[PDB]
Parts: sequence; structure tokens; C-alpha cells
Amino acid sequence: MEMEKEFEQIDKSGSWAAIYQDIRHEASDFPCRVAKLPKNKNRNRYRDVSPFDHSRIKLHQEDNDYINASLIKMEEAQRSYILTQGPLPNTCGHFWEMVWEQKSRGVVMLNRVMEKGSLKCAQYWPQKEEKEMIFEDTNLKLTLISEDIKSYYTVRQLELENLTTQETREILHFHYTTWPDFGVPESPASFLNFLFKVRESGSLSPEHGPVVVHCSAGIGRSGTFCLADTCLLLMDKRKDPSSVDIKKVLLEMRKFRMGLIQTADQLRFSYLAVIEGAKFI
Ligand SMILES: Cc1ccc2nc(C(F)(F)F)cc(N3CCN[C@@H](CO)C3)c2c1
Ligand SMILES: Cc1ccc2nc(C(F)(F)F)cc(N3CCN[C@H](CO)C3)c2c1
Repeated sequence: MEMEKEFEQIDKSGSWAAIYQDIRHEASDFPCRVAKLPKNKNRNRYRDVSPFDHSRIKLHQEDNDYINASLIKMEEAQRSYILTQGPLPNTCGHFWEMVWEQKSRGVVMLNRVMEKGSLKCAQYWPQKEEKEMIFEDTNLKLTLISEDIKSYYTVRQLELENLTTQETREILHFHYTTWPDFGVPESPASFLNFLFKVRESGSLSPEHGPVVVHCSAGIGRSGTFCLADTCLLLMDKRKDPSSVDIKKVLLEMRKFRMGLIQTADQLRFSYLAVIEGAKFI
């Protein structure tokens, strides 16, 4: 059963909601005790989106190691990702500290800072070359070097400096700017072109740390990005690409972060992206 044939059946029967609820029912549940400590209340954007203790990213400054971020480690696909929430006004320094400590080369952002009148993410990078950001709490400086604005996404070149050592690193910011305010994109073509730009940058390679991916909560749109990338890698690696079961991969990813793919529409879109992206590979 090619994925295309399955998709046709699901679409005809209108069963995307039933299949999505099955995934929810089967998903892993593990503790999130650290996330729930009182002193970490202001570090969580949403009270019902927490990282599991087993897979959470620890900040290395002693103090408070907590950030709402999870390491998704896909063993068969040989790729890792860090999924995180959109930074809060008080956690932008922790975010960049994470990127520094984890040796990430890329940040993937799948939201806009404001959507439907409402703040989804803090403005955690500089909009102007001449107006750099200093995160005084984690002793980091961030400068916009250049950007390449296109119709569906923007790629920025950032310089991140550890002010303690004066070491600097180039970080690439991949910003998908056109996800609709409601629902999902009608066609995955632009999402796929975005994904291919991330890939081609080398940001997902094993010589770097895991890419950091976020949206607002770091589980819906972010989950589509990692699910589509992993299923496409599994397709190219396996002798038989039609043995890739996207529901099984998503369940695997949900061992590492709760909630990945938040709606039936997102699940459908993930299928569509993997179908069309497989056609290109
Ligand atoms: C033909 C057909 C069959 C089943 C469907 N099932 C869902 C669901 F996943 F939400 F349940 C969503 C659909 N649509 C509407 C069209 N525009 C799309 C948004 O871009 C989503 C959809 C469409
Ligand atoms: C030749 C080639 C090889 C690998 C590829 N890998 C990906 C993806 F998604 F895996 F990164 C996406 C591709 N393309 C680019 C062209 N436009 C297409 C849809 O608009 C998507 C692609 C194309």
C-alpha cells in the first residue's frame, strides 16, 4: 500500500480525525516533573505542553537548568532534532544558551511573532544589522549579518558570540513565514522547498548539533517539519520506501515530546508533504 493509495482511502472515508485520535490514544506518557516545578512556571508558554524529563535539554549554567525543549533522537533515520517552544521574553537568553551549548548550526522557525492579533513568540533575533542583541543573563551577543527574504520564507545569517570567551559562531535562521493563521497550507510545495534549503545548508548534518525547531508551542507545525524530514530520510534509506508508515514514525517521535501534530489537518498535511517530497527524491 503506497502512501498515496492509503491517503486516497482516508480522504474518501473522511477518517483523518479518527486516525489522529488513535494516535493520541496510543501515544507515550512519561513524567514531566522538572517542567512542573514552581520555579519553572514562567519558563513555560503553555501549561499543557511540557518536555518529558527523560529527553529534556538541560542548560549547562548551574542556577536553573530548565528550558522547554526536547531532544528527538531518531535512531534508524540517524538524525536528531531539538523541538522547543517559541521563546518567551524572559527565556530568549536561555534559548540562545541552548543553541550555543548544543552546538546547533540551524534554527527553524515555523510561525510569525504575531498571528491573529496575538503574540506567539518573542522577537528573539535582531531585525537590523546595526542593532545587535545582548542577552545579559547568559552572556551572549547576537548580530544579524544578512538576510535573504523570499516569497514563502526567509533565511538569515546570524553571528552568535559567547561574551565569556569571545568565541563566535555563524547560525542560520530558517524562517517559514507563510503558514496560514488557520489550518495548514493547501499545498506542501513551499514547505518542501523550505525543507530542502535547510537540508542543503548542512544544518541537519551529523557534524553539527541538532537543529533547533520551533513554532509557538513546539509540537504542531514543528512536529510536521521533523515528521516529514524523518519519513523522507527513512524512504531513501530503506530498500522499500512504501514500508514507511508515517503513523508509526510519529508514535516514535512522541516518545520524545508530547503532542507532536496537534490536529487532524496537520496529520493530513504531513502525509501530503511526504507524498509530494518522495516524488522529488
Ligand atoms: C478533500 C478532502 C478530504 C478530507 C479532508 N480532511 C481534512 C481533515 F484533515 F481536516 F480532517 C481536511 C481536508 N481539507 C479541506 C481542503 N483544504 C485542506 C486545508 O488546506 C484540508 C480534507 C479535504
Ligand atoms: C531534485 C531534488 C532532490 C531532493 C529534493 N529534496 C527535497 C526535500 F523536500 F526533501 F527537501 C525537495 C526537493 N524539491 C525541490 C524542488 N521543489 C520541490 C517541491 O516544491 C521539492 C528535492 C529535489
